[PDB]
Amino acid sequence: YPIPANATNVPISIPSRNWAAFRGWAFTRLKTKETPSLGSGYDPYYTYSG
Amino acid sequence: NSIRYSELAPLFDTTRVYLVDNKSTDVASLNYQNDHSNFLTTVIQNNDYSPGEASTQTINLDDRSHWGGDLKTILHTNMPNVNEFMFTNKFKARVMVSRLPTKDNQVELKYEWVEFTLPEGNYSETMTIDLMNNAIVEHYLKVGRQNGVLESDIGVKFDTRNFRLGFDPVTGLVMPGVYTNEAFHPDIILLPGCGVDFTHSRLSNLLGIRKRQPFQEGFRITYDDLEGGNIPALLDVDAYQASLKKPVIKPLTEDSKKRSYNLISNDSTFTQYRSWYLAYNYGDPQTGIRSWTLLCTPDVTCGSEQVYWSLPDMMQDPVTFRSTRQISNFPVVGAELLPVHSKSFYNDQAVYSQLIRQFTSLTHVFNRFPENQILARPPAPTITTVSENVPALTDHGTLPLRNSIGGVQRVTITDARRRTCPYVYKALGIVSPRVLSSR
Amino acid sequence: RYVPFHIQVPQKFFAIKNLLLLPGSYTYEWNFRKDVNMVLQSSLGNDLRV
Amino acid sequence: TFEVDPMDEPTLLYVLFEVFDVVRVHRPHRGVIETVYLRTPFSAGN
Amino acid sequence: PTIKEGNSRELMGQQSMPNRPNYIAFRDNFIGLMYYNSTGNMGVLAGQASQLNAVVDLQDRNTELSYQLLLDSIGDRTRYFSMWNQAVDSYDPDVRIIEN
Repeated sequence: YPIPANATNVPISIPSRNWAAFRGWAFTRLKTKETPSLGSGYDPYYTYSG
Repeated sequence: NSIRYSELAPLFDTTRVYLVDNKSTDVASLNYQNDHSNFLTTVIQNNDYSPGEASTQTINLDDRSHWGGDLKTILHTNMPNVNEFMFTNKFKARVMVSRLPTKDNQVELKYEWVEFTLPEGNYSETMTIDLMNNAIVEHYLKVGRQNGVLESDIGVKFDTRNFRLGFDPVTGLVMPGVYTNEAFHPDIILLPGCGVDFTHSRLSNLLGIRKRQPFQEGFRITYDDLEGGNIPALLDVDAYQASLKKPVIKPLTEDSKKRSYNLISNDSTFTQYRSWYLAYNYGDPQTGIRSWTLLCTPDVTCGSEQVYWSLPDMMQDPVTFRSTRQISNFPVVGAELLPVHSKSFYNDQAVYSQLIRQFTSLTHVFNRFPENQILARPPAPTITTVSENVPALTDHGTLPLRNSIGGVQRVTITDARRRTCPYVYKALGIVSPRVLSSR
Repeated sequence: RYVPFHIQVPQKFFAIKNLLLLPGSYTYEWNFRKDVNMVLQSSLGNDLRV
Repeated sequence: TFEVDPMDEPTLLYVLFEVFDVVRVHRPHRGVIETVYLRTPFSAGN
Repeated sequence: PTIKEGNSRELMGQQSMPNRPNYIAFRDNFIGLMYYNSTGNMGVLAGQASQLNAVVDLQDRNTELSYQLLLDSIGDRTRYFSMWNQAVDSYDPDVRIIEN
């Protein structure tokens, strides 16, 4: 989920779900500038290489 | 002896095993490299979690049983009449390119083969054959004007107007006027240095010329096999039944258009034009036309060529099939019909083409030869080829299924050739299994 | 720039890793991400494909 | 109810939920594989 | 100093700034070479009899992050090897944190 400029407060909302097990949580940050929502080779969005 | 699904309630008998498309529409990593042809729909429509994420999940036929079912195909692979991916947009044929004074007085016979490109998108019979004439108008000017040939021995010319309903059997040629111009079979003009190659392009089942055996590759009607009775001509379009000479002897050196008309200078009946229709049913068939080629009612697309659709993960192999899963050789589950159902209408916007259809679009690109009266705008039959695209309902046979279905079921479109089809939006498979016998 | 060089290249899925295959008859199918931008790193952050 | 230090560039806050996805490599016949996967804390399994 | 490109006296204050250092080869331990979490064309393992697959990936899944996090236990990922870039992208503690 994207977080842009001048919007520092973004939560997650998911409907009723039947999940059974759970080990815990781990979150960190990724940039849209240095990678897109990838699932293929050919993507014109990727203009960086860092 | 029920089914299995993720953390919900099973049912009793006659339950489902899905191939739904909606969950495959939003995901960025199921279909992003390949098209709808061999994409990855989840077996799963899990409404009790985040949409399109239960990918490792599969609706399972129990380890207890070995069931059997059917496949649903609602296909929308709409292939147009003229495109790069179907055999109508290229043909390799002999055009006259080069003519220049080299030695004393004699003209050298020189020949080359160069590409042809046509506008793609049209469907009509008064437009498919019409823009194959454009291939000529485009060639003999770029290479063949400064270094080559005149508007006389025009090769690779695609016609439709008939020739042997002009031959009035009295002296030889047409006595008062010109060739016939109504509803007849489409055929091709070939001249001293010309020959249209069909099987090189696989243009047999479309234009007008077909094979008895669409198996051999190497087409031959290159002004070699076409022989019997040559193409009628005009003797003197200006003198029969007007002034009295019986002008059957003095023919077509001095008339309406002087391009050294292919009816030889002071001849009786023989014209240099060697075409397809002239000796099929009219004359002697042995080595000529009927033996290797045939006359047929035209179809817009290739017809009904057998397509090899599958949802293979679920049916291990129905009766006689070996498995290799990527996009080279998908295991077949039967023969289906691709949505290219031929439509033919009766109208007369094609018969009347010599006056209206030539002038409607104001350009010199559609046609460049107006009234030479052998090589011009094609006038199609009363019953024309109309490319109509409609989602048609057709399905496979019957076979038993797998023990485990596997995490992802792959919806397959194996079209005309064993590869991807570019133009798709629909790809489904509503499946219902049923009980037979235990293991 | 121009290099003739060869190496054995990876396969990293959990399912495939420490598996001892039984004898018989099998099939093994793969693909590659072809875009130059994503496959190779940059030490300043400058594009290759672009 | 997430809160981060002031944002400047468009960035995706990558959050992992600890899910559980395991296989089992079946071989009833020599050459034939029976496949079954399961991501449980994500409505997936069997 | 000045625009003149052919010949000029006024290129006396013209100096030399070297280009920014940057090197391009394989991403650490062969990462990003093949697709991981990309099932347009999947890493399918089938059989001459077997119809089934071995890859069932999604955008909500990690496979790129796996081969470094689990491999953290089997030695420190710094040791010198040429095939896989077994020494992993690591900043200088002297450079990022300034020792002024």
